[PDB]
Amino acid sequence: MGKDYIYAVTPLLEDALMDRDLVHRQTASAVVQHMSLGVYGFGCEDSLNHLLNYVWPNVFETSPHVIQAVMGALEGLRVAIGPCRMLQYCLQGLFHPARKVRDVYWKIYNSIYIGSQDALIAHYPRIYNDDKNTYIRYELDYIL
Amino acid sequence: SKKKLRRMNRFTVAELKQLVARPDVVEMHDVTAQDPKLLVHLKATRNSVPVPRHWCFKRKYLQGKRGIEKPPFELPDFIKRTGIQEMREALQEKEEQKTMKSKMREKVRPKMGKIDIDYQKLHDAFFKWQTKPKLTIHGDLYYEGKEFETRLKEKKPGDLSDELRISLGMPVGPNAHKVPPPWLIAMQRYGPPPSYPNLKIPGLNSPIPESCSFGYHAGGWGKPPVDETGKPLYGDVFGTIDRTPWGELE
Amino acid sequence: ATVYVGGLDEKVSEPLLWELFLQAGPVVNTHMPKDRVTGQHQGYGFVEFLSEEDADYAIKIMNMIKLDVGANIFIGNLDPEIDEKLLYDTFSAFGVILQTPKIMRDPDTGNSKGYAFINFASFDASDAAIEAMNGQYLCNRPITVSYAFKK
Amino acid sequence: KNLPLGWDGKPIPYWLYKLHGLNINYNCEICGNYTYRGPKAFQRHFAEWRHAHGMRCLGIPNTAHFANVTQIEDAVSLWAKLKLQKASERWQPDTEEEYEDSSGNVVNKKTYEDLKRQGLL
Amino acid sequence: IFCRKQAGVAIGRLCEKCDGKCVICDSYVRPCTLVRICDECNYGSYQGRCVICGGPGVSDAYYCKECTIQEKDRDGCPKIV
Amino acid sequence: YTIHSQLEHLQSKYIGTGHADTTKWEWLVNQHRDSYCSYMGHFDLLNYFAIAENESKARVRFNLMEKMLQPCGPPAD
RNA sequence: AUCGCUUCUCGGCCUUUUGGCUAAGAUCAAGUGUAGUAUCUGUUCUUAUCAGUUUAAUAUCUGAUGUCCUCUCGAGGAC
Ligand SMILES: [Zn+2]
Ligand SMILES: [Zn+2]
Ligand SMILES: [Zn+2]
Repeated sequence: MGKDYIYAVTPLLEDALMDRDLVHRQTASAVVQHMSLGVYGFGCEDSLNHLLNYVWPNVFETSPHVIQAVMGALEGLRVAIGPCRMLQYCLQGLFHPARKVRDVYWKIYNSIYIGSQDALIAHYPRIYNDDKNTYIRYELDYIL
Repeated sequence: SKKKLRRMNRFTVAELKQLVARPDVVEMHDVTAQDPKLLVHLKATRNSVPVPRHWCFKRKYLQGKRGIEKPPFELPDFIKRTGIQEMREALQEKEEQKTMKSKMREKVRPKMGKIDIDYQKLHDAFFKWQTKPKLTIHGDLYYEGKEFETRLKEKKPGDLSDELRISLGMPVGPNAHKVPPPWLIAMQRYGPPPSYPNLKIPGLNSPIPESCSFGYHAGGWGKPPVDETGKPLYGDVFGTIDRTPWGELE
Repeated sequence: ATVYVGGLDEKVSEPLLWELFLQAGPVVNTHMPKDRVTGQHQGYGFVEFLSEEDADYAIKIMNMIKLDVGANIFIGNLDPEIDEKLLYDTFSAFGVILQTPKIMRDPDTGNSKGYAFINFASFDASDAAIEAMNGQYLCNRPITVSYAFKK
Repeated sequence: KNLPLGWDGKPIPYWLYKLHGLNINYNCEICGNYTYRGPKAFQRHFAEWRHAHGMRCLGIPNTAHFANVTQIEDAVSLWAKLKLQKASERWQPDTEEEYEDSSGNVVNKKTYEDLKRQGLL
Repeated sequence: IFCRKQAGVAIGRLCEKCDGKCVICDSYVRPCTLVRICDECNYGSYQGRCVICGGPGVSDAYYCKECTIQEKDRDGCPKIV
Repeated sequence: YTIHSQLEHLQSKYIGTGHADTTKWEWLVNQHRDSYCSYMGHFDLLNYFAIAENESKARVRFNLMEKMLQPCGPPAD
């Protein structure tokens, strides 16, 4: 029965995810986690998308509690919003120059993969084939 | 040094920009990445969402928000309407005036049920006037200072406001059509945009808005800008199915 | 490209400023980088329309848009169809207005016969403004301005 | 000491100068061989004026696609293939939109109207 | 620290201090499914103990309905040994 | 870092995960194998392919499980 | 010198200002475990390349800082 007050509460969480403090963003993230697990399956996915926009920047963080509540928010948000949306958030930073960003994105993508590794089969991008390998999946584009 | 030979593999940003099929993406540090052809194909895929700004920065996430002063959170309308805020303001002022001794006296002899606010006011706010806030669709991460600009990308000319009309000298309301703004005056006088122009001004390069008036006093359309041979400044300054949804609730 | 927003109105917000920039043409920059103390508008701003002729005609258009040692100037053949704030902004392009334009209108009706007087900042300000608008294009009855008489 | 300015116009202290890394200079050929200290400074310059001018006079608009391409031969070959692609994905009715004459054989829009209004079709 | 050596058919139990919370989610509500542990963390002096306190097995460790919605309950004996 | 003992135990636990250095080859080959295991599991994409080519379900799954061995070219170096 | 106005300075009032009494009326005043985050506070950094380590890039780290005469690290020169 959060499908009712999700709208009332969003502009307060976006308010507190635009900084106020570490603990401010740690706590707004916990709230996002539990909203997502409650509203699983009732269509209030536009609101959780909106709040993804604000939670995902905290991904580069260091404090244990803060980054941990962030990761929790992203597992909740993974079941509630689906694994396409989150694989798309996780696409570009898998192969980044840096190593702090490579490592956080591979941490996330690992947890997105463990749970729901089987949806992703229809969510992976199209990755062209160079000379001595084959990389396209022709299985999937047989016409019929 | 082996990292240094791969560093000689560390191609030019022009190397990249010319190789790649979609050159918008290519950025600064892209090249020190172990697999830039991938990285760039990824960053040029559809619908994907780029890394935040602030991994480079030395300042942490919103320590840059540190400086300013900020105004308290603003409730939803349908919750103000039910008039909670005034109850709470009143109780606040009461208990800030009252003194310690009286505080404990009220602890031991409570003012039971000082106030009331009935239900169906609440239950109708939350179940009858609750409404969709403004949400942002997939991708638009919030970064520092983003709210610093309220809204944009209405390059359209017809976009006018009522306070805009008032504090510019033009009319608000049903007369926002029949009111050519003070900028359409010099639109008619010396023109629109030299290399932009894809905007037509109403009453100056467009026809009369509904029931407009030709004349040279305050409140009209004046001379629709035309050549000496009769062709207007541009355009025409004078002027010469079943969309029902299938599954929808009663 | 770069245009001087003169008589830059205080509360006339840079947001609607840029919306008018777009409603005229290439809204690329609307900026009035103000006093480091005040925050309000600083009387002259930079409006960049990334096309030169765009900014030129946008300027010709958004001019006249309605955004004591004798520094008072008499201004006649007066346009009766103006408002207070718009007239003050137009007069103030060459200086401050220490008295908004007092229009010598008849009292029987409330409609003017075509004269006024305006306290500007400087006598050279009244000079320059009355010069650029000597006989020049007023709203309906062309302007005629100079140093004002004393009553 | 070449110490960069602060708001209050003094030297910037040394650990701070090292942080900001002013030592590193970027040869922007588009900007009259202008050369920049400060990396984000360099980057914003790509939309700053001097780069804008550079572009205009190069004969190529200041669209993002070339930002961070600073050498002019690279720029022109880049914008060359870009031009080719824009002309490709344009639908041009002249060469695409095609017309049969009455005689059971086909031409394009252009040639159809050409021989049409020069007195046969 | 986790046992995680894979699951079985032996129920787990709770001391009375630990009475009521889920094993990981640390909830207090709406428990849906029973907990199972491994033989190795099942045997001997570890028969009927508190997966958390180590106290005596009296009440039944359960699984918060969130943990079952996300199937974090399909990994096996989560005993902090 | 005992977390890491457990975490490269997790890498040892779930074939297809990653770490910050993972190569385009391991990534795309793992996704390719998973694609095959699911074309086999789901009883209906099998009909889709069986019918798309003119093969028969034994033929289909035999191809698939042969391909499962080097699906995306030969290895990286 | 006198009159008036203004400016500053100084003196004088400044009781116009310490509710009465007793046994000074009497008496007296007692808390965490763990870590860790953040914030203050205190402090510390021009030196000249180059090689490497390193890093998204910096940085860090490591390592030395043209010969000959000669006069006082410094100087004029054959070079
Ligand atoms: Zn649990
Ligand atoms: Zn065990
Ligand atoms: Zn217990």
